[PDB]
Amino acid sequence: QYVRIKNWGSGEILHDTLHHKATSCLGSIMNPKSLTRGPRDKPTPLEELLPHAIEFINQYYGSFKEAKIEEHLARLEAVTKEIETTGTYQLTLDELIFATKMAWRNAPRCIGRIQWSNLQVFDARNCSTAQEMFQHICRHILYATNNGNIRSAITVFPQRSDGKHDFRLWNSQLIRYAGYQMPDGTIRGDAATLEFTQLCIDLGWKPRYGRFDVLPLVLQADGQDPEVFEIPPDLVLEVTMEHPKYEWFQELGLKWYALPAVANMLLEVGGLEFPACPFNGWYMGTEIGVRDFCDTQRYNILEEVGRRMGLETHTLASLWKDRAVTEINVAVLHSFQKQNVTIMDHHTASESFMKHMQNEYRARGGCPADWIALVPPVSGSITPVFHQEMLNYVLSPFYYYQIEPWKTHIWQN
Amino acid sequence: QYVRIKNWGSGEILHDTLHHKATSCLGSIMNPKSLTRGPRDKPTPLEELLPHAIEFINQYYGSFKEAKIEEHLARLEAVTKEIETTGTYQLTLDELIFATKMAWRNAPRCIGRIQWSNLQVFDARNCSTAQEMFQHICRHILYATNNGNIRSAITVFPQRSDGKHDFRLWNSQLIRYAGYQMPDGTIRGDAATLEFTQLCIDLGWKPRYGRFDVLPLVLQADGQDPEVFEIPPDLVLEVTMEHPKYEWFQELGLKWYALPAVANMLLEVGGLEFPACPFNGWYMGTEIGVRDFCDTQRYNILEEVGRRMGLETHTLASLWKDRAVTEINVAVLHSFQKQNVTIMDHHTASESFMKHMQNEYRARGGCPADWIALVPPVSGSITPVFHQEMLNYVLSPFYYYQIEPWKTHIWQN
Ligand code: HEM
Ligand code: HEM
Ligand SMILES: CCCCCCCCO[C@@H]1O[C@H](CO)[C@@H](O)[C@H](O)[C@H]1O
Ligand SMILES: CCCCCCCCO[C@@H]1O[C@H](CO)[C@@H](O)[C@H](O)[C@H]1O
Ligand SMILES: C[C@H](O)[C@H](O)C1=Nc2c(nc(N)[nH]c2=O)NC1
Ligand SMILES: C[C@H](O)[C@H](O)C1=Nc2c(nc(N)[nH]c2=O)NC1
Repeated sequence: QYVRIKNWGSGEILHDTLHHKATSCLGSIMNPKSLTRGPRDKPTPLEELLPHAIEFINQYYGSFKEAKIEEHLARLEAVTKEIETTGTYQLTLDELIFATKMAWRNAPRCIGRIQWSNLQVFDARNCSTAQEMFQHICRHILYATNNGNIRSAITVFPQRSDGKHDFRLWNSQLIRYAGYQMPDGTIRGDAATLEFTQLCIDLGWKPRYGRFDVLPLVLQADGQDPEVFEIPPDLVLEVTMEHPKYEWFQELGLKWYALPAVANMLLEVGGLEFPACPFNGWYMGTEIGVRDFCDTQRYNILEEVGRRMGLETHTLASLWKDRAVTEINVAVLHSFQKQNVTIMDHHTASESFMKHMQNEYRARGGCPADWIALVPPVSGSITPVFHQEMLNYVLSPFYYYQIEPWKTHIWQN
Repeated sequence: QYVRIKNWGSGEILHDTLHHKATSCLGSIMNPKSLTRGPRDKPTPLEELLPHAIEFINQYYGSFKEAKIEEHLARLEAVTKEIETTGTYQLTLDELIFATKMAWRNAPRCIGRIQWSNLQVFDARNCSTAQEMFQHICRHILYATNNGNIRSAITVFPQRSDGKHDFRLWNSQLIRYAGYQMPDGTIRGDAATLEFTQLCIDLGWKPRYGRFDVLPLVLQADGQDPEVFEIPPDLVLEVTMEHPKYEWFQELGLKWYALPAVANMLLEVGGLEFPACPFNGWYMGTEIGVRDFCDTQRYNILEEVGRRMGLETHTLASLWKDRAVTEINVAVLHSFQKQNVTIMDHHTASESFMKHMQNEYRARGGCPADWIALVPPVSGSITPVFHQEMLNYVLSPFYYYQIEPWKTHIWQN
């Protein structure tokens, strides 16, 4: 019945039974179709909706310490009637709160899941215009940032009705820097955002040609054309990069935003789909220090830092790259701490996740996990997660990927 | 038809068609059953054998630049007759050589595959006793070691007949250190070899209770009980660990063997199975520096080195572990070079593999690859392999895992 997984570090064994509740190896693929919930042009067929809704209501009430069968039966009936008379249904605030946390709890690629129960939920299901979306997002950014003392939060916009009136954030993240192709051929800023930066420009946004220009929110409300909105600067908290030992580090003129917020995912719960539900947590050092600053396709500062440290940047076997990326990682952590901005190093995060995984098997017999995503981009086997065998599966509620909005959108004018 | 994979580093796209020729996500599991070819007590059914044999003969002749249809048809006929009259068949030396290289070429977890064509093949298919196995292995170790100038080689023992007369090396590797549970409760040597060390002791071997005691070869010939054989010390080349800057590093008294040799895998080719075919290449630095020296379940020297460097070994966020493992990696590389022993750092190995993958798609439309196994244990995203999307599939010829011999063996006395 159960699948056994071994922790080669501690030798411990765990029994997975949770995978039964799930829905060439292509595990290396970035955004596979199996994890992508696309568009629709017709309401969810009732045959599919009702069963999923019942399943979720049962899950909701089954999660209480003190069972409430009286209210449980009443809810099952009311949901049925609502679907019967309207073709869909509305979740209660508590059900939604429950759904967002469980969906987080069910995110296989998330290493910060020990925090699953601490989540502020902003109910924006009554939203209707792009301007209103913008206001909600600003309130979210402000709450979440909290002047460095980062707080996890999520904002839930209206659920998909027929698929023709979807609320969508065209941005990948709430805060992200622009990338510009310069006249001299060089790339300025975030090379990974070239295409999207151009889109913002095509829509009206004015390019400032800097290394760290915060991109605007491209908001789609009620299925209509996306509108551009500059994020008010006071809301964007940044951290200037300094090294605790190398004074020349600040001469690099690097910085990064403090708020990590996924803006384009879809929340599936009880047959319902929320195409717009931006959420955030706090940063894990290696995200900035390794991916943002060291990927060749991003800011690519590795060679510059190595040369500044006076390393043999011309001989790979010298391991100058290993020495460089570490000082950069140290810079990021040191900077976020000096400026009182929440952040967690990868070692502490890894240990934190192991503890979580342990709690999850103890509590529900499993923990969906994506090894490829969970193992940090540096010092892999130095972290306990590397030696932990994992099972990857899709539960419900769940946070799905969506097809790029500009690829399936039908323009008004 | 084809599957597309993206290299997020260079942006390059590749089309995989090779996967068509192959035979919850459990990709994180160490040794899955899908990659394990177990024991048998009866010959391979002819229905299965002939087709696999024909397929391989076609592959063999189809690999020549100058087609030789005259000899090809003759071989197809002869193999058929041999299976018809004997129940199995013998590969020609050239076919075996071809099979060992292709099987290597088909190893998804191997990062040194650009070297696939440089492989010495020792034909020991006429072997019959444990003593003879021992002699072949010694010759292999000696050839492969070549006083530091490591050469890749493989020794092919007799193929499985009915499964009752299998040739098997009970060892995981040809050269490996013993692990001892000491009287005071502490573990000496390689903690990962405790059980196997005890087995050698039970079979007659004398424990020397040192930190680096080379284990004996436990050889099983013609299906009979395994016999113990001490590896002649002159044949075991070792490297004393020194750091280019820290004089105190040699005070750690560390060392490692120079020869990485997998001893327990099974070679499948054209329906045939060779349960004993030890092979070797040369070491990749991180194997010793990171796994051997830094895994908690192995030599676990990380904290000692950190404290010697005067680091904040009591504060994870200081990233002392990242600084320590790097100096150890540097020590290993520096030591192997100073003592003129072949070795490759992980960065160079990664670039080497990317070039290989490129050559493989260009040549045959694919390259079976296991991301989890290919990405180095440190500085993951600093290497190009991390950003390469991969497809994992089983081709033929292939090197399979086998069930632990002590678990399925029937003792004589
Ligand atoms: C409290 C702090 C948190 C930390 C430190 C954390 C950290 C991370 C990291 C490092 C990743 C991988 C990012 C990447 O490389 O793509 C990730 C992914 C993810 N996290 Fe968390 N997380 C936290 C909170 C949250 C919250 C509040 C939610 C949702 C309510 C969440 C949902 C997810 C999801 C769905 C992914 C996958 C995103 C994708 O595949 O692109 N996380 N998180
Ligand atoms: C020329 C130098 C070579 C290098 C540097 C190299 C390196 C490696 C490394 C680092 C691994 C992973 C080891 C582990 O962590 O378990 C590996 C695995 C493997 N290599 Fe290579 N290799 C080389 C030659 C060979 C040769 C000559 C063969 C076979 C003829 C081969 C067959 C394999 C196989 C089958 C595996 C998988 C073993 C397992 O899953 O336990 N390699 N190699
Ligand atoms: C048509 C669908 C019928 C579903 C039957 C649901 C019966 C109620 O289900 C009950 O809910 C309680 C929570 O209050 C749980 O504690 C109980 O374990 C569970 O059996
Ligand atoms: C019963 C199985 C019949 C198999 C038919 C094999 C026909 C020969 O096969 C030929 O072998 C040549 C190599 O010499 C290749 O170059 C040719 O492309 C290939 O068609
Ligand atoms: C190709 C491969 O899927 C890609 O490089 C991966 N990206 C990521 C990863 N892990 C995380 N956390 N985030 C990533 O973006 N692992 C590897
Ligand atoms: C649990 C997980 O499968 C295990 O930690 C893995 N071991 C290894 C690995 N990769 C290599 N090359 N060798 C290993 O032993 N990746 C991860």
